[PDB]
Amino acid sequence: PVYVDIDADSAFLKALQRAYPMFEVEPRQVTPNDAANARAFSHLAIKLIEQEIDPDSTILDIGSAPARRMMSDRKYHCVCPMRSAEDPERLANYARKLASAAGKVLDRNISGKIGDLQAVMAVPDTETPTFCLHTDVSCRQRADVAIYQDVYAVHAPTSLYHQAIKGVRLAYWVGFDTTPFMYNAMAGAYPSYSTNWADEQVLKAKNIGLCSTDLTEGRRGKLSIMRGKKLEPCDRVLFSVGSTLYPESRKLLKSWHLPSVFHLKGKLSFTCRCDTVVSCEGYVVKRITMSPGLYGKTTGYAVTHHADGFLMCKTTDTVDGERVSFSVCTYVPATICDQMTGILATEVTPEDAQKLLVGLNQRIVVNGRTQRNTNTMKNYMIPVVAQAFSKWAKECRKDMEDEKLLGVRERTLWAFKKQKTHTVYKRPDTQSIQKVQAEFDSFVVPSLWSSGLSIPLRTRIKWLLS
Amino acid sequence: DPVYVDIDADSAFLKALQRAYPMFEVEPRQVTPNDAANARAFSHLAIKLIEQEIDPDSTILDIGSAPARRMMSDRKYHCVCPMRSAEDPERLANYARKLASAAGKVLDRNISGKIGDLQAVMAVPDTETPTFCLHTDVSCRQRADVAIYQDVYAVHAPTSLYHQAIKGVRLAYWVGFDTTPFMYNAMAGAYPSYSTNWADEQVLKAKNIGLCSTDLTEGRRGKLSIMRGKKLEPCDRVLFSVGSTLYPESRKLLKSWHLPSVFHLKGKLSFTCRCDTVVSCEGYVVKRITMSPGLYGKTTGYAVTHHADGFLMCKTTDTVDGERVSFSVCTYVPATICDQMTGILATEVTPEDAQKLLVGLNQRIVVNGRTQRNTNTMKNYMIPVVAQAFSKWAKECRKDMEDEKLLGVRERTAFKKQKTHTVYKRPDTQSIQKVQAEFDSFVVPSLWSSGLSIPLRTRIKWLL
Amino acid sequence: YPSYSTNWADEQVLKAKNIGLCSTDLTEGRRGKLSIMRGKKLEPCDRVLFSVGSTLYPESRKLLKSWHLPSVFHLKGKLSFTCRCDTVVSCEGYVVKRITMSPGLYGKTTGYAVTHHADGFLMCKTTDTVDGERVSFSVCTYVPATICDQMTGILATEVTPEDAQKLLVGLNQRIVVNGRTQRNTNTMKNY
Amino acid sequence: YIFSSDTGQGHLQQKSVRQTTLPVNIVEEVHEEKCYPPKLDEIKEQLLLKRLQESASTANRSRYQSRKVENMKAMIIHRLKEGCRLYLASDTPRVPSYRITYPAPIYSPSINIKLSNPETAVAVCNEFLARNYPTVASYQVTDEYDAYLDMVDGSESCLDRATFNPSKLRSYPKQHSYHAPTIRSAVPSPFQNTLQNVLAAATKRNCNVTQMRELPTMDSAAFNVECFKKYACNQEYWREFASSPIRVTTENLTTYVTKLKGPKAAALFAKTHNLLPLQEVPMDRFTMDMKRDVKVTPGTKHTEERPKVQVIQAAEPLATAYLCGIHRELVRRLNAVLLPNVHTLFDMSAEDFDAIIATHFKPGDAVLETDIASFDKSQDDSLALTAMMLLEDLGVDQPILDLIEAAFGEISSCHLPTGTRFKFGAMMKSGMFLTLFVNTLLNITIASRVLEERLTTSACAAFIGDDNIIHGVVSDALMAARCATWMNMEVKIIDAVVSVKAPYFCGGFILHDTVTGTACRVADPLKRLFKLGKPLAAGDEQDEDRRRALADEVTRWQRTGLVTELERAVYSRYEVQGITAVITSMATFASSKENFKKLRGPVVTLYGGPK
Ligand SMILES: Nc1nc2c(ncn2[C@@H]2O[C@H](COP(=O)(O)OP(=O)(O)OP(=O)(O)O)[C@@H](O)[C@H]2O)c(=O)[nH]1
Ligand SMILES: Nc1nc2c(ncn2[C@@H]2O[C@H](COP(=O)(O)OP(=O)(O)OP(=O)(O)O)[C@@H](O)[C@H]2O)c(=O)[nH]1
Ligand SMILES: Nc1ncnc2c1ncn2[C@@H]1O[C@H](COP(=O)(O)OP(=O)(O)OP(=O)(O)O)[C@@H](O)[C@H]1O
Ligand SMILES: Nc1ncnc2c1ncn2[C@@H]1O[C@H](COP(=O)(O)OP(=O)(O)OP(=O)(O)O)[C@@H](O)[C@H]1O
Ligand SMILES: [Zn+2]
Ligand SMILES: [Zn+2]
Repeated sequence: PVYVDIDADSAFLKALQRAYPMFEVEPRQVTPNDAANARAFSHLAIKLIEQEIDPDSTILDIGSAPARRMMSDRKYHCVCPMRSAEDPERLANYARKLASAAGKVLDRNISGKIGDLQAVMAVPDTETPTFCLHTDVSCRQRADVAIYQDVYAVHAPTSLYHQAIKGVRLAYWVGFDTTPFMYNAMAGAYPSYSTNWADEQVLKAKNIGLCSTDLTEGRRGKLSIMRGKKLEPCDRVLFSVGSTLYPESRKLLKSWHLPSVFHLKGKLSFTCRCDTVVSCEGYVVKRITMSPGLYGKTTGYAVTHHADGFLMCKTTDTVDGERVSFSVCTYVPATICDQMTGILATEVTPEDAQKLLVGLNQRIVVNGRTQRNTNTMKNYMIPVVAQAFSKWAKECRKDMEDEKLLGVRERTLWAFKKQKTHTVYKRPDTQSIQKVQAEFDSFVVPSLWSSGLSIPLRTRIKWLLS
Repeated sequence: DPVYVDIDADSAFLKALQRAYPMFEVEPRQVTPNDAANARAFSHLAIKLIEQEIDPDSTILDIGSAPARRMMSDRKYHCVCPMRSAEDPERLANYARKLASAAGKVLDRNISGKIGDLQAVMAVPDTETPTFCLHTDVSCRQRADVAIYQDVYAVHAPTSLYHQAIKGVRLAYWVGFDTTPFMYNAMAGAYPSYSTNWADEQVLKAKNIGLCSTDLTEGRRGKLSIMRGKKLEPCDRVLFSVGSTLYPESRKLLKSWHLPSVFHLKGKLSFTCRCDTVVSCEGYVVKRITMSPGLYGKTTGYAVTHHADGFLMCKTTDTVDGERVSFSVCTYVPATICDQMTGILATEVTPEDAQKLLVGLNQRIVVNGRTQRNTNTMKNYMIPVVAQAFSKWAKECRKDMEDEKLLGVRERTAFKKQKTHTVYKRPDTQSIQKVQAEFDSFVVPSLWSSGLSIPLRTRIKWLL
Repeated sequence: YPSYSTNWADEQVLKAKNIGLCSTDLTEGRRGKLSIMRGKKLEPCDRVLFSVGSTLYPESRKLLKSWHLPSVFHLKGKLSFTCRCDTVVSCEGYVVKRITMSPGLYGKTTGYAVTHHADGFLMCKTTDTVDGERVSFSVCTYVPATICDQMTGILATEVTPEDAQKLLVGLNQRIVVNGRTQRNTNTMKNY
Repeated sequence: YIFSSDTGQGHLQQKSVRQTTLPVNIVEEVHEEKCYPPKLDEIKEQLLLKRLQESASTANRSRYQSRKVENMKAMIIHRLKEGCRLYLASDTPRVPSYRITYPAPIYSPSINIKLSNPETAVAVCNEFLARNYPTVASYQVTDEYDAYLDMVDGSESCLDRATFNPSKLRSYPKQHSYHAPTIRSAVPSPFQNTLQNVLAAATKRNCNVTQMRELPTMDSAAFNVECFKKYACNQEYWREFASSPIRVTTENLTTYVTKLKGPKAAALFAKTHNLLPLQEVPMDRFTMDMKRDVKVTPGTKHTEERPKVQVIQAAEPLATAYLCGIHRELVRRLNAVLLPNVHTLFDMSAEDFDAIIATHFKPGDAVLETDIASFDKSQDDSLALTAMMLLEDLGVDQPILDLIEAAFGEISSCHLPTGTRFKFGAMMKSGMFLTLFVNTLLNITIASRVLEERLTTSACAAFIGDDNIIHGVVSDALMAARCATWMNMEVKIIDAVVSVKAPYFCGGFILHDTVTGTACRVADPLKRLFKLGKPLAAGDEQDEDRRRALADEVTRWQRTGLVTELERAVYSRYEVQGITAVITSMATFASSKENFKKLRGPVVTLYGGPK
């Protein structure tokens, strides 16, 4: 049995059980965290990964919290640079836990861990079988398994290549789905995990999931600088999971949307694959296998399978008192989409679509009881979804009165006309395909390392371990 | 293991407390008909939670606290009690009376030790003691590792935190009201779940707000005075009323506690800090702050607030001192009410119609076995202002769909700005603000003087 | 104060017609009479009469208002003191207060008094005939909390006084607590 | 039906006969109503018809129909009188009767509350349905293809003694046009006239055989009439009534025919050419009629199982016209022998009922309500003997009894469109002109026998149809043991307490006022609410009688001193909250003609049009 720290009566139990049929999930709540669903999936995923691989193998952790892998029966080697504000707190916590258990559990090599930690504090540049202060590039430890857990700050082709030359043949990745960022969207949401993300240029919106605005009366004309006349996505994106803020970049996010098969050239050559194992309403688990040599050929295509509804439409909002338009995206439950196919055969107004969605939402498993009746979908996304369906139905009609010849195109001499597109709707049991790059032969190493540890921090750890 | 609170047995606030503290069991026990019972229940449970995770045999600093409330605890406390309010002399006398009457009967909690430390401080008012002190937060010399702030709004947070970290403090806690409404520059607001109202000093003669008073008049067709106005903007004077008690406060000190996620403190020594929110319940929040020496990472200067209940802010028209003006009012709305109004707001609703539906939806549940057959989800005196806000929100949303622009480009003339009269934050939505995350200027006057009197000294010595 | 059968009135309106403490006599409407003094003003004076049941007490406004102490205030003279005032228990307008005094000057004052209402409070303008002459003044009273809650919906529109009177009567009679014998069970006095 | 139907026509009258202008009860005498004898005139019709052509704005036409209908009524009397020459009799001296009167009722003032936007009213009603009834609010996702789905699956039936032609069992749907409803209640449309539906309706199996007219059957009937006459009737009229029979008389026919309307008189006139004599008309032959409306009750049961099909067994048109003049006399005689504390709804109005129970029901009083619908009256032959014994004691003339008896034995039914034959044994429910009377008599007899002397000592008892209410009676084991002689589910009983669990009677609630302190009866709001979600057939122009009926019913709901009581009564019966908003929504709908148009939508046509 596996115990999760979520409420004993919630709609997320069914999804977790369906995605993990080889376990038994039992709820046991001890803390009112605001991101319980996010932590529950990660706990189950890491338990499955360590169970799928054989024992007596060495494992690397790129983004590692040493206190998390302290009571495990495996062999973890942690790579812990000092480039984040979280790092000093985590290191002190790790030292306190080690010193607080020295004669209670003599089964996890506690004495070795303390000895390895002390050696590193003496010489920062030394390497130990358990701890080090290098990066994913400067580390020089041999193993065969690597694990990535919620890592978005590295370049995937470069990081994978440096791990291969050290004898690693298997890798794992756990994180958010990167499909919405391949469609070049402006904002989006993950309703099941209370996650909202938005571009930096629309942080002063009015009716989106992450914005803030003031009260104004209205003025005609304002002083300004040279006209922009453009509104396009930029490289900076802000994430908000629960009540915690994370900044991200678009280029590093799209680099993890790896193709089905790709080649890694350079000094040594390898062939690679990529498969998706677990998918649940936004989280995915990916497995990568690597082998020396060069075999076969590459097509440079990526495929995503949709078990739920995916929507992307165009909306009008007032940003800092000025009316503009951009695009958003979200997810829809499968049951809602299946029951809306009878009304989309004709043209409907947004008001009528909204009324049907509301009436179809309160239908819950526990019927009139409001304990487990958390509704099928969150109510704050209904207005925008209703508009998307109305636009889709209108566009699906005009195609019917403009039938053309079978086989030939039409140019009216030159200048063939393009049509309007305001919504994209991917129904369940469909697939999406994009074109990407599948050949990399450009690798560069800085070959320079700078320490990040300080004197007062080193003294505190030594005192704690005393 | 059970926790006792001074709350009436059949009350609706018990469910909220149980969900906010799932690791405890709460059972009511009423002995006093206080007018602010809900406010004290949260603070009692918060202190029990905080002291449970901290490592024992560790010293804790208290800033501006009454030593009487912490006498039976089995921890080590260092009380920092200056003399700058009309409350302090009463608290000191009560502490001495309880301490003297507890001698011998309680053979624990170091009663015999600290009973002889109070007289030592009274002898020389400039000495340190492991139990008592008489300086300010920036003048104490005791060294510890944990600091606790409880209902403190009279200090500058960047300055106070820096002084505590110099002495070697790596953890801090804060308990108090949410500071979100004061980042929106509002004139008046309410906390209906805790019977708390607050208003600006310029609108104390209003008619239909939470805290005001007016008189009858007949009307003068044109009155000339010696005052010039044509300005109405918030100032740095706010009055709080919790139950029947009044507290004057300032906006600048309130906004200083809305700390960002990551900030740097630079000076003779340097530290990096973080701020997280642990417990939130309809207005009360608990914040945990960790500090560490050195320079690490990067800062962005943003603050994020997560809404579990609906947050509303609208524009209202009232009559202040016989004159008609307009300002802004903010309040909180329960989640269940917001969810059931989704289908109605799609159409066009007048303020009169919206008020009638809210009243019908309010009285519900109707428990017969428990409480009374009639129960109200939200306080009735805030319904008229709430119904007005929804009407304005529905009109603005409809006007945007009728005027759609092109994708990508914005048209200039240097542009026309539309009017906004309502801000509505639905449940499960986050708001983001921009603040300062780099502090380097710190001033330490340290002109401390003994704020004490001979008659008070004589009374304490003779009573003890 | 309806819950305690107490009525008070100013000395100048003792000959009114429709208040809780007054007395008058029948007249036919004799128009006329002349005098020298010209009032032209009707304002409160420093004479108030109290009636608790059948007992009469005369009071003064100045001494009554002197007990509305603020939260904090200072006493200055040969010796200096600082002190507070708090409210402990209140029940439909009859309260108990506690004052603690200490020697010395500490803190600063603001000069504000706060009152918490657990039930409705009304003050309106009424028209009545005092000694046969029509005048207008102000009256105050208390209202039960449960009555105020149930009138929220009606007050959303414009309602005539007669319609409001009929609605109030229907809400007054209440049946759940009668015990099948008390029947009447008035929530508030009908006068 | 009884009090009032959807169109406000009802079964009760609208004239008060039980009202007095004194604060005490006064006994009075029952009188007779004189009827104007119709007369024949042809010269007036000829001149009026010619004068109709030259000028006719609005009232000139009305004089023609009045003259034309009056001529038809006289012709019917002349033809009908000649047929029953062997049964016609004269007027004998009558037996006087007396009745009790009551003071007028007192009502509380009413205040009207309504919204403004009609679309908001629909949203409130839809929100109410979804919150309380989740499954009902999500059924409708497409059009109404119920007829097609019934054809795809086969026919299942449970018949007995029936014949039909298999070559005519085909159920392809025909054209169907209607208006799309706005309220999300899924009220089904009336069924189509097919052979499949007829067999589905007649899926009842009541084949039970007992002693027809033997000694054990007579003994049970003899005891039943003894209990009725000992515990529910006084002894001051039996010997006088037996001496004076009841026979067919010219005054009975003249009064009856004059009360018919225009279209009814014309239909009867069309069947007077080949007029059969009274002794030639068969009394055990019926026809089958299907045109009905489905009955739905609050709850979630019609979204899971298909509802049943209602049928009507119509008797001979001449049979119900020859003998329908004796109903008035039977009602008068029955009311004369009953005790003062036992009442029957016959010959009353809405106001009279309120005045009777004005000062009897108070909070904290136990009321027993019992229905006898769930009982197989065809199993025992003694249920028919008891009714005949009561009828004979009332003074029915002997040859007329034989004609009545012939309709309570073996009967046959036929379906004209398909030529389907059905045979039934002893049956109580039918379409004859003694159905309410016999059911009322049996209802009183059953209650009297079970309750014994507890019925005599009571404050107020009311009996009508298959429903009854008795004051101050609780449920004990004595009635269970008495009723368990044969089985246990003969009747259904429910205990009610005033101001705690409101009693239910004839689709209404009995509530005690607060301002005045008197009892009153009001309608059921949830039953109305589900009814507005019923589709309207195209071409119907009956959207004005319903608005007036709704307006009258809304006013009675908003009386002061009944708002709180109505809330508790509905919750204690259906476990639903928030009905004040629904009543307010109903108020704005019944305010104007255009406001009533928001309950309909665009016309949808199915199975029609070769395009
Ligand atoms: N976009 C983004 N999400 C992250 C990152 N790190 C963690 N998360 C997710 O945020 C969720 C909440 O994490 P928190 O508990 O608030 O922060 P923490 O200190 O790392 O603690 P744990 O996640 O429980 O180990 C995690 O479950 C992750 O799924 C990150 O670096 N970037
Ligand atoms: N705005 C503001 N609120 C306060 C302050 N101090 C306390 N409060 C809150 O007001 C509530 C009223 O508490 P009290 O009835 O005065 O009793 P107490 O909390 O034990 O503290 P005392 O004032 O010493 O009696 C407290 O529970 C606090 O939540 C303050 O200084 N400013
Ligand atoms: N090679 C690496 N480069 C950068 N970070 C690494 C590397 N290896 C591990 N990490 C860890 O990744 C985490 C993210 O560090 P980052 O530089 O992105 O700062 P951040 O802004 O706080 O995080 P984020 O950009 O995801 O919001 C750090 O804790 C770091 O220890
Ligand atoms: N710099 C400080 N350090 C420690 N305690 C302080 C400091 N300033 C004020 N206090 C404490 O605050 C408590 C009461 O608040 P304060 O001193 O501001 O008086 P006040 O004006 O009456 O109330 P308020 O806090 O609302 O301004 C006092 O007990 C005082 O000891
Ligand atoms: Zn390493
Ligand atoms: Zn000190």
